[PDB]
Amino acid sequence: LLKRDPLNSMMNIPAVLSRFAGKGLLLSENGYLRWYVASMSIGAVVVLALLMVLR
Amino acid sequence: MTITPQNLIALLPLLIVGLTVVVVMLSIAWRRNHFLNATLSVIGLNAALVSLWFVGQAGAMDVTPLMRVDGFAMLYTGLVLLASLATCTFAYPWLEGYNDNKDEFYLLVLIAALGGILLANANHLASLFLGIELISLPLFGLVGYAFRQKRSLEASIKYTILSAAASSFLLFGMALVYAQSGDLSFVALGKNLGDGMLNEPLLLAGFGLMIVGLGFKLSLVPFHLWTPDVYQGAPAPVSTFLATASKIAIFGVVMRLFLYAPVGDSEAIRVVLAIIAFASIIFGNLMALSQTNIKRLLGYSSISHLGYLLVALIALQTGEMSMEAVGVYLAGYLFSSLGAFGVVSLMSSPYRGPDADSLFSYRGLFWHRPILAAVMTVMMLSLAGIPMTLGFIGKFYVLAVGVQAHLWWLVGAVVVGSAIGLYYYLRVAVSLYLHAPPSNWQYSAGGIVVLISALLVLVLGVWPQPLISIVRLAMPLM
Amino acid sequence: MIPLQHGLILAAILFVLGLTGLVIRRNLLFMLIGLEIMINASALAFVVAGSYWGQTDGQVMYILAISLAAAEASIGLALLLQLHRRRQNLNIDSVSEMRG
Amino acid sequence: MLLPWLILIPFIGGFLCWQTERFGVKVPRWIALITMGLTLALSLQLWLQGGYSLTQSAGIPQWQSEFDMPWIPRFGISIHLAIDGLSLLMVVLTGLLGVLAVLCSWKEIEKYQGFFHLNLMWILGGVIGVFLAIDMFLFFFFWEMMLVPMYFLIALWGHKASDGKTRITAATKFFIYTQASGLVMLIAILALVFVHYNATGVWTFNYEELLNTPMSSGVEYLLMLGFFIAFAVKMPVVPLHGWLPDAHSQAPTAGSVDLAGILLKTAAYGLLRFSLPLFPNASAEFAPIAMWLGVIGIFYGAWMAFAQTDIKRLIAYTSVSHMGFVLIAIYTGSQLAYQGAVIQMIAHGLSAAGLFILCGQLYERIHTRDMRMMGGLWSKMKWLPALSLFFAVATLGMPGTGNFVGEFMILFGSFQVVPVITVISTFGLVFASVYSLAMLHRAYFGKAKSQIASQELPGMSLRELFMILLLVVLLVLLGFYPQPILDTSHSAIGNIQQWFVNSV
Ligand SMILES: CCCCCCCCCCCCCCCCCC(=O)OC[C@H](COP(=O)(O)OCCN)OC(=O)CCCCCCCCCCCCCCCCC
Ligand SMILES: CCCCCCCCCCCCCCCCCC(=O)OC[C@H](COP(=O)(O)OCCN)OC(=O)CCCCCCCCCCCCCCCCC
Ligand SMILES: CCCCCCCCCCCCCCCCCC(=O)OC[C@H](COP(=O)(O)OCCN)OC(=O)CCCCCCCCCCCCCCCCC
Ligand SMILES: CCCCCCCCCCCCCCCCCC(=O)OC[C@H](COP(=O)(O)OCCN)OC(=O)CCCCCCCCCCCCCCCCC
Ligand SMILES: CCCCCCCCCCCCCCCCCCCC
Ligand SMILES: CCCCCCCCCCCCCC
Repeated sequence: LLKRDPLNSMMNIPAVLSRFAGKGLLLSENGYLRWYVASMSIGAVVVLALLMVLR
Repeated sequence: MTITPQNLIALLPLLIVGLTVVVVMLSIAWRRNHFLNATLSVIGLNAALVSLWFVGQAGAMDVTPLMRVDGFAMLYTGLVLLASLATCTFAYPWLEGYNDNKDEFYLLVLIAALGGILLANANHLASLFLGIELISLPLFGLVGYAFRQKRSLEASIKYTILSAAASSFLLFGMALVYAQSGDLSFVALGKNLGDGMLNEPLLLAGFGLMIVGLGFKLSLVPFHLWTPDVYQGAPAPVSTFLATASKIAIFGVVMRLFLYAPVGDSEAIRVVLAIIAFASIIFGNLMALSQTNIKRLLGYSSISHLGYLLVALIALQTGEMSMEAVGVYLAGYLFSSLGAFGVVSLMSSPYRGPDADSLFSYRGLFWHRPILAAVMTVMMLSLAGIPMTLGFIGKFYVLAVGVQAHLWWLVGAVVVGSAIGLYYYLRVAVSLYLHAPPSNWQYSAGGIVVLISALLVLVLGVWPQPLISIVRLAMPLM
Repeated sequence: MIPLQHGLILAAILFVLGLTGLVIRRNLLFMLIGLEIMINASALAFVVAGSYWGQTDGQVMYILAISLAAAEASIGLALLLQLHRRRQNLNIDSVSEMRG
Repeated sequence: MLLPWLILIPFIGGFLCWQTERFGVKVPRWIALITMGLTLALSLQLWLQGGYSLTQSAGIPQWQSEFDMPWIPRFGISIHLAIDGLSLLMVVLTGLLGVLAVLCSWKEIEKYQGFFHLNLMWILGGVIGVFLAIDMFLFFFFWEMMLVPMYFLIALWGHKASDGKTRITAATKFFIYTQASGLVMLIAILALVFVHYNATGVWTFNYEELLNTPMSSGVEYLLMLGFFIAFAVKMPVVPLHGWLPDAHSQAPTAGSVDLAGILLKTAAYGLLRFSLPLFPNASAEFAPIAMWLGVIGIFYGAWMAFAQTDIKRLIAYTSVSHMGFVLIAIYTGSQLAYQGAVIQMIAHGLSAAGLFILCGQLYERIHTRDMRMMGGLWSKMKWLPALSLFFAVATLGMPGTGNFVGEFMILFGSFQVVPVITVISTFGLVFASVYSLAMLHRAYFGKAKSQIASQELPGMSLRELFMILLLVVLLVLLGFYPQPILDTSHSAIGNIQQWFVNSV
């Protein structure tokens, strides 16, 4: 039962989480200029809303 | 305020770079001479770097309401001038293969360096806006210098559109801040409030729109998506300049704005910048895990390193050595990025078409270019924050600053992002030594520049006290 | 007897209209037009703020803003002409070959 | 005064190993041999001149030799080295294993062995610096600097049979584990320095000054946890162990990388030298968790060693089990258990070095490491199976070898402190005998299970036989006469134990 080293795989879990998160984050880099502008305006909305919430 | 002769002495690198712009442009008007115009540009940049000594002998003073010259301004002027000199040195062997006009490149580099010096000395919203624009527009030209290539043209279009959008965001935020405050000086942004009313909604909204513009300029999440495309599409010396000088100058003026403005210690702005720094570190490290392009990987790396710098920015009012940490980190980051992007530029020189930016092209670099491979693995170790490198000294400064101010979320983010960075930087540095299937003194000068950068990174990684003492000498007006 | 809030609101309305035009238009010329709208709106906001405080600094910032607008419009239209020369098409979605 | 040269002779020797390759391709091995022999001779001279047997416990700090130089005076950071009995034993073991690592890579005459020997000497100098540094920044600096040549040695000079991607993956996993844990330790160091600065007002990274640092319970627990996370990664302590069999399996086939910077127990030394004295109350509350982690390490490593089909992975998991014993010993607060831990560290270094060198020689002979492809190798080789039998007898803790002295003194002191953990650990000794006999029967006894094991094989040469027999003699002498080793470390161990139990 132990010959596959289960604790090693349990500690390898954060590596696969990092791989999955990086692959998900790379979807935002689609190369489209209009999406880059839209993401800038989304970030503007988020920053402004956060500043008004914690004012 | 008027301009005095001692103010003109404090004006010296700006005046010298402007005179170099005029002289190089008149020399181009005389005759197109690549060697002569490149030599005149580097002579002017070296003269400004030397005249920093006379600026230091003059002392710290206010030159007009727009500028304040001190040791901080001198250090950032020196960093900008070093990056510009390296950019010209890498530009010449690349431009030797350029069939169209090559002389305009040095003119654009000089004007961008002028913008960097203005941002180093900026004490005013007008000078901050003008310095950002003076950096950005020559970079619009430089990123699309090889506009016949589709990647360079696409990168130029993306950078121009997004930087115009960010400039309009920053100017609207400046206008809202001015409407609240009634003064565009840095020290007056929040001065007309008291009794715990620093979080005025219009002042905070204006500073948020300025944060949008500046965080575009610093590739901070979520204004970061332009960075790998523009870094990849630009010419490699342009990528060197954009990675070093623009980021360093804009972060220096952000440092000074948050140090001087009474609204800089607002808790809402601090929390928003903490979120941005956390997301920048994590996202920039995570997106570079699976990059087969060295320039895109360096773009995501730049996002993460500016996140670390922003972590040092957050502890500006809490701790005592935030500015010293930022100076040490920026010196180390300048040398590491200069070496890495210079190895990329020398591998892409002379210009023939598409850039040599695939990781398969750098696989087995040691078997034909051993010195360049040694320099590149030193820079990959430095950007990972490995000891006996200056990048580790910068990371140690960032960690000490975060621990002192009890920014535990940011400290944990730095540790996790450092582990992710370890993975991809080691992948590049060890792919350099695997197995895979010039001849003029300007290329040798570029190789000497990257070798000197590697030697400085190693020596100041082992012995960082001279750099620490230099940065501690270069202190702004309290 | 003009409230400063009304001028700032008019400037903000023009700014978000220009940003909307920047996002929703695939043609690069309309993107540049939206950029001109946003920078003109920010310059208007500076003029309103300078007029409220009785200072020349608002009009000075306006002057710097329109200098930026002129130079940026020049560069953007040069890039548009280059895109039309090398593509015969001004669709900004076509310049997307760098991604990931 | 000789401690800077104890660090610098490996570094200058590695530089000379790289530089002398133009004089010939058989030159850098001689330079590395003279370098490590000079380091070992300096360590032995320090042992003779130290007078460690007559040294009494005077309390921390108590150094037989000391060196100080300012390095980064802005933060109060110094090149601060100090030697006492425990660090002296560790440095002597490092020099001996470095000489063995040079001698084991004697036949590698490739075109870039100057860089190989430079990396080996830089690893050994970093290990010596870890054992000598009593400045926390300098200790961390050595702790992290000795992993870069480790990474490059595994990645470029590693197991040639495996694909390059496997070597890159194992090297990267090892580097990420060790460096991320080191960064957590750096966070703990920085927070301790800031607590001391807030309490007093001066900038210091000196371990002697940081000993008297008043802090609340909960802060001290977190600093202890950061230190323990670094040490637990490098010890290894389960579940932070998975890098170790991968790094061993992809290390260079002779095993100089195995000896040079894996089989030197810097983490147990760090727990004894830094974790217990800086955070005695936090370590006292953490003791049950650490002891149960050690118990789990003993049994988990034994079961993993039994389940292996590769010999190198088997020996790596034996290292996991024995370090579980040492981890149990460290948190007892018993002088007898601490002395047993010192003996166990030295004896495990010797026995695992012998096992890894013999495995490298066996792989040179038969070109495979899977035990299912061998068997009956006693009748085919001249010296190797009998020496492997002796070393397997050593790692099960047979009396007459130093391993028995080590873990039995550990168990005596631990039973004086914690009986239940002790009895479970002795059943761990039964498990150790099981895995050692299993490896012996799979490799050397029975009949041949493939074609390579059915033919006569060339015998060991004089150099390999000399180094293996030297390890045999040292292990037997440690088993029958461990008193000079106990007398060397008696004062330092007593100081650490008295500090641990007088502040709790
Ligand atoms: C082929 C041709 C080649 C030509 C040479 C090119 C390479 C060399 C370039 C040399 C540039 C020299 C610049 C010297 C700046 C400092 C001059 C000086 O005297 O500073 C002293 C001053 C404080 O001293 P004091 O004079 O007493 O102050 C009175 C004013 N209140 O100090 C200050 O006020 C602030 C001092 C620090 C300012 C920053 C330092 C200058 C910029 C450095 C950028 C790089 C830093 C990182 C790398 C460091 C490597 C060690
Ligand atoms: C006691 C627990 C708390 C304290 C922990 C202290 C930290 C040190 C000890 C734990 C370290 C755990 C590291 C786990 C990953 C090890 C590295 C690794 O596996 O690298 C190999 C892998 C690439 O190899 P392969 O699987 O072939 O992938 C090819 C994909 N096409 O590489 C990759 O896939 C990329 C790996 C990127 C980096 C890994 C993620 C690091 C995240 C932060 C780690 C810090 C601790 C976080 C909490 C741990 C769990 C509690
Ligand atoms: C992902 C890997 C890395 C892990 C994440 C990064 C580290 C996270 C650390 C979280 C720390 C939470 C602290 C919560 C309390 C803070 C407020 C407080 O109570 O401050 C008290 C004190 C300041 O007041 P003072 O006058 O100094 O009091 C004397 C007490 N000594 O405060 C102090 O004196 C400072 C207390 C500092 C405590 C130690 C912090 C670092 C400890 C080592 C690393 C964390 C533990 C190991 C890793 C866990 C698993 C990953
Ligand atoms: C990409 C995804 C994957 C990668 C990233 C994964 C996540 C990374 C981050 C992991 C770490 C999270 C934070 C852990 C530290 C939390 C600290 C904390 O909560 O401190 C609160 C408190 C502070 O102390 P305080 O009460 O202020 O003291 C003064 C009163 N005398 O503390 C106390 O009072 C004492 C608390 C003691 C225990 C705190 C630490 C728990 C750590 C759990 C794991 C380790 C368990 C032990 C070791 C096991 C073997 C390694
Ligand atoms: C660090 C490596 C240690 C290896 C094991 C060494 C064990 C000690 C051996 C000492 C010598 C024993 C035989 C000679 C005894 C001489 C007694 C002299 C006084 C009567
Ligand atoms: C991905 C990085 C995770 C880092 C986690 C850090 C947690 C810090 C918690 C601090 C709690 C303080 C309570 C007073």
